[PDB]
Amino acid sequence: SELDQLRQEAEQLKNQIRDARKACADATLSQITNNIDPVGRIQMRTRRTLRGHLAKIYAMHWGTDSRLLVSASQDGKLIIWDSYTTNKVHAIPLRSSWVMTCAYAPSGNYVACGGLDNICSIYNLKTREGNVRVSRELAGHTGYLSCCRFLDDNQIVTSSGDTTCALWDIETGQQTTTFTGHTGDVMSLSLAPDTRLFVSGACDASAKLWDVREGMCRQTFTGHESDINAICFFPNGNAFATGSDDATCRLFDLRADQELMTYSHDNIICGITSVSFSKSGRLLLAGYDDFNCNVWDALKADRAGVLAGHDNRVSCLGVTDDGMAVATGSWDSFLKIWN
Amino acid sequence: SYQVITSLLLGTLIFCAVLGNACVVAAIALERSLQNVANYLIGSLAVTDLMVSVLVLPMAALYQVLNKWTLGQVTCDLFIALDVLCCTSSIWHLCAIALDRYWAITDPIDYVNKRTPRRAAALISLTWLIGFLISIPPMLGWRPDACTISKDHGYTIYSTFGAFYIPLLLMLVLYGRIFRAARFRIRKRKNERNAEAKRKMALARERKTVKTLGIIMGTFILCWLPFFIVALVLPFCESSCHMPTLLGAIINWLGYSNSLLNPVIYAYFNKDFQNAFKKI
Amino acid sequence: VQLVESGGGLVQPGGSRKLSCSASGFAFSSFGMHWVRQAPEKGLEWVAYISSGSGTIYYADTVKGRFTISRDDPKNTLFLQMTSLRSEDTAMYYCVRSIYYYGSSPFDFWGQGTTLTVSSSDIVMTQATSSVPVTPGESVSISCRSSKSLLHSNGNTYLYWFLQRPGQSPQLLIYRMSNLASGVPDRFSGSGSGTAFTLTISRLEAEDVGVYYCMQHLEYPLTFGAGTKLEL
Amino acid sequence: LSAEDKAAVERSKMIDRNLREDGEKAAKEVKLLLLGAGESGKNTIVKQMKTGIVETHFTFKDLYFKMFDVGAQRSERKKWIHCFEGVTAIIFCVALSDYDLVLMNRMHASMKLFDSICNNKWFTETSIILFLNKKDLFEEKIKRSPLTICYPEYTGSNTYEEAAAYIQCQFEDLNRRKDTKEIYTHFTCSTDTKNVQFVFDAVTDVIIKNNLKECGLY
Amino acid sequence: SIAQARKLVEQLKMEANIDRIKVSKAAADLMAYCEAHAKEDPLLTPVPASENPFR
Ligand SMILES: CC(C)CCC[C@@H](C)[C@H]1CC[C@H]2[C@@H]3CC=C4C[C@@H](O)CC[C@]4(C)[C@H]3CC[C@]12C
Ligand SMILES: CC(C)CCC[C@@H](C)[C@H]1CC[C@H]2[C@@H]3CC=C4C[C@@H](O)CC[C@]4(C)[C@H]3CC[C@]12C
Ligand SMILES: Cc1cnc(CNCC2(F)CCN(C(=O)c3ccc(F)c(Cl)c3)CC2)nc1
Repeated sequence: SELDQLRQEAEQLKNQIRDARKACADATLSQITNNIDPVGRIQMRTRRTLRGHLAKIYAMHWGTDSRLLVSASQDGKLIIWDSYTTNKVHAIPLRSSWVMTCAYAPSGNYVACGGLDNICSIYNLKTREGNVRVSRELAGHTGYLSCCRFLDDNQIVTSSGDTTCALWDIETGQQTTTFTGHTGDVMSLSLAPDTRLFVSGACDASAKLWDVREGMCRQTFTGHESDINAICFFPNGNAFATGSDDATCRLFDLRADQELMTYSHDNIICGITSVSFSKSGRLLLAGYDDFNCNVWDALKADRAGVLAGHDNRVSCLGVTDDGMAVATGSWDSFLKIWN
Repeated sequence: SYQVITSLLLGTLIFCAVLGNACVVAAIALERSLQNVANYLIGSLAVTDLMVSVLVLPMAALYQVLNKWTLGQVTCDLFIALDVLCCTSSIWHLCAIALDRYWAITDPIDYVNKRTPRRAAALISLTWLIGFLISIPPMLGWRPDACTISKDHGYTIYSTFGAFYIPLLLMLVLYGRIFRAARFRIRKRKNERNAEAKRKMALARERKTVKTLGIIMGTFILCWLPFFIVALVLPFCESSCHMPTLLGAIINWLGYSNSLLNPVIYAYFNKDFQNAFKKI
Repeated sequence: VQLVESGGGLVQPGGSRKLSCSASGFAFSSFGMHWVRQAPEKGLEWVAYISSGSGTIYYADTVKGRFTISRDDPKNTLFLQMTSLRSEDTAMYYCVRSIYYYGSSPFDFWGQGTTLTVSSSDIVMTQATSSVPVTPGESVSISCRSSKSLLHSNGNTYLYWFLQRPGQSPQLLIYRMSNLASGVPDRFSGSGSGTAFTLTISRLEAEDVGVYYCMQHLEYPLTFGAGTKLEL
Repeated sequence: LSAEDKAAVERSKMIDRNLREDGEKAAKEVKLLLLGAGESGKNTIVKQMKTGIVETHFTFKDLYFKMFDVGAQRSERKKWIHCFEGVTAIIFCVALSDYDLVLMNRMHASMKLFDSICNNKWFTETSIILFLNKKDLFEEKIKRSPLTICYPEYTGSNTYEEAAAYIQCQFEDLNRRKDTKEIYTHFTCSTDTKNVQFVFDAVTDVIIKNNLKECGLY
Repeated sequence: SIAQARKLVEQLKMEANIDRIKVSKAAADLMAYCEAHAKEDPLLTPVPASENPFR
């Protein structure tokens, strides 16, 4: 019965990690940020409404130019929008309409999408022909594609419902690295600003820190009570925020290896579909099932604002790299740019 | 005096009719979950009843309060034509809604494959075309401090049959076939209790269909049938039939009350409309 | 990606011709197509534009009413119907594909062209300098003057640079001023502001020899500069 | 708007048009979510109708059906079952010759999957076309193996008719919210050749009753 | 089994040998990043309609 002895050692190691986290827990982030001036009530207003999706929008991603954004809808369309002019730049017909993630390449030359087809499809936005075409179909995940994020034009990291994340060489189409260790469906990804490591939240109510080059889970963060649907790094890359089904957002520090705040209101019971940070990181914008985005003071756990204006579940949201705008997509087939 | 009392009663009737129809149109235009062919027809009926309640009911109420047509004869003919057009179009929107429901219930393949908002627009255009074809001839020639509808016997037949009696037979037939289809779909220890619950639910559904068709057809008939019976028999009564002014006015305003009640029957009883009003 | 022009030839004045553009290798229906003509010894002149979906059409004031532009999207063909050909229509007609979205590269590909030898408020691009003498490996700057500020209130400056290499169709170098076109070496650079622009070549070669044309894309009379030739 | 801005707006309008016709074309398709246990016989159901998820398309009596098979999605279903929220109907395949089998009992697993799908928060009004497969093999096994193995409280005849009716009732009593949805149970084995007709009948019934519910007649 | 339990034990051990700063230092670092970039956050400090490209 060597299983018991190994399980005993694993339990002892878990206790050691818990004690190490508790020893560093000298002062919660709330205690330190009592003296900081609380930004009372930000009033973000819908600047644009992106209409043209005919089903539930499941994912959006901003371009690095902070003007172009891709959106994924179950109508089988990957639409690229000019958010300034509201114009649609591209409407990409998806081979599988069951898309639930979309990424935009940091170069802007590619978008990725995927979902229940278990394929991460890479689309060449900039062809000699005037059409967007599938440049690559990344097969190898055995569950649905829940998130994808480009490292560059040739590296993309994908999370899946097969409980694993994968690093793909797009030119070869092969899984360069597989990130195993999650026991539940991995729902969200967030690349660190340096893209040398990323966090993934899964349905085992845990967020894991993965080194892209090493392929190892450097840290595991367990503070949520239900499935983690959303994850987002802090702008400096030393912390990340999660969004779970327990109506709670949490901020986990990488270096402290511990959770720093819980962003939960007793009047909120719906799960979080998407989290994102403003450019400075002081605001944590979270999309919810109660149809609206809540803006949180990331440093004080204060509900600084509400982005109400969607008639269905806010499935996705991202802040532009310049931080000028937040676009929230929702199940009511509408994308709204706020500011 | 009674002038102020009747003015207030007609004014609140007009105000609530305008409010109801404009609220239905607003719920259509604002709510995203209400843009569909059935609700396009319902909101077009609300638009037609709003045109009634705005361009017609103030004039009818002014003529009822003043007891005379102090305006001109040309504007009398204009407003009578507008009356006939708008009310005929409202009755034929009732018919178009009935036809759309009949096609939805008896032709699901058409409902999926061929039913588009272009058919709603075609039905609305047909209702307004029938209203024009009924309301224009009295101005073209089918024809003293009073404003009435052309009492020509040929025009009496043409206007009453084409605006109410053909619509009445059409919707009676359509809703009878809808009733037959609804009954077909409804009728079509632990096991005994489950079968008893199934029978109870089927009987509740049958009572629901009876209540719904009763509400629709009863409001339509009890509102417009008195008006069109008097509008058919009075032109053919040389001197035997004298219409009392009180009874004549109540009969006249029953159809206007139909314009009031159509949003209640077709929108405010609806689940999705009522939800959209709870969301605004 | 190739555009092949058909038509042209000797025409008696007052006649009629149809120019045909057999487009292949790209999504023709999604590109707004242009006709840009070039007289046998003079510079480029934009003739007609038909947008994607045919919903928007423009003609040069010298051909409006007189010319008709049309596209056959199922057949991937662009047409220029010409009636009453004056001697001023004696030019090589180029079909140019141009696509318009945010960040697109209009005028990126040009057809080979067919010569048409007819028998015998517009913004003014000015290239006063012409036929510069250059030595390979040495930098050169080509100036461009505009009669109006090409910089739009949206932030874009609509100046285009083309290279008419000898015996070859024009080739887009820089599309929206300081925007290098795909396939162009990163030694051409675009610069300027408002009405004055420069196209600088960092270290030219023998392949850089040709005529360099401006173009405004701010309104739709599309006007070119009288191209500045380069010669060793 | 500049000339290029106007042409970009025109391109966006063409994209809007194409999205409109694509949505109009997609609205005329009856969406079906196909579920089961994989070995339940949904494969022969697919064959009669004709990794990731499989979309099977067929037309019957001028209705075009899009049937989505999600059996290959071995991931947690709560995270993607809402994708099929607006589905016209659910086609649930259950092998009748699974009562005496084990993966727990196969028919108990089918029963709990059916209960979860039927009473799912996203399918409160979506009717279920319940296919009971392997009726002939169910005969051949009910002749020898009693149904009491799966249902100890059966207390009934071990003949095909009574046993199959009991299984159908056991599946249909998992249907809570019996007012908002209906179960269309069909008995097939591998050669019924009326399964597409049954699905057409069930879907047309669902459409007709939805239309009646819109009008207050159901 | 042996393999899964051994891998989990190894992963837990490797995550245990981590140099953790104090949550005081972590919170101070996040707060300092927040003041150091509060002027670069258009959402925190709404930019005027002239500098806002969404208007
Ligand atoms: C001007 C106003 C008062 C006219 C209003 C007419 C209304 C109140 C009357 C006229 C006909 C009546 C309906 C006649 C038939 C039935 C079917 C029965 O199973 C339920 C009652 C029900 C549904 C009645 C409801 C009330 C009803 C619709
Ligand atoms: C709520 C609605 C549907 C109920 C029905 C309202 C209608 C039928 C009733 C309510 C008030 C009534 C009016 C009250 C006042 C007068 C003045 C009298 O000299 C002639 C009848 C007349 C003009 C009545 C016409 C009919 C009338 C408008
Ligand atoms: C075919 C057909 C025939 N009739 C109808 C409805 N007609 C109702 C009235 F008879 C009610 C009583 N009237 C008025 O009090 C009146 C007086 C002056 C006016 F300027 C106006 Cl606008 C109205 C006349 C009109 N619809 C279709």
